[PDB]
Amino acid sequence: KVFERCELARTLKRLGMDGYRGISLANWMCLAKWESGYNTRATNYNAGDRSTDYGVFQINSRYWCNDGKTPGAVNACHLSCSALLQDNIADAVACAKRVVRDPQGIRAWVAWRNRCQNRDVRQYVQGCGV
Ligand code: NA
Repeated sequence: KVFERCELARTLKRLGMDGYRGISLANWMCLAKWESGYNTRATNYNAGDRSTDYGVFQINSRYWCNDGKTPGAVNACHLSCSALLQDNIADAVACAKRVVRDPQGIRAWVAWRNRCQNRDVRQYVQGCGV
């Protein structure tokens, strides 16, 4: 499913992402935007290390979900990577919450540093009523 901007914003709020571990909703929106373009079925194979990024937040199979084909991988979210490709983003959110409970927080995603950190991210949630 390709979410509309404000549709996703309101969905994330309902799922308790606003301010989760100090991360504002606009930051999560900035992250989803750059990681997948708000697309839940987005996948990206990293030929360099044999891992794959899954879903709206592009969560990596090496540590977060299990896809069976990633060498020496772990499954911290305790989910099949397929759960991160559903239209219902509940599981992806629960896993994103797990990721940020690690010390790096939102910084775990390199894209967030590149496109969101120290930027005016208000644009991602404006007019959405959140
Ligand atoms: Na994993």
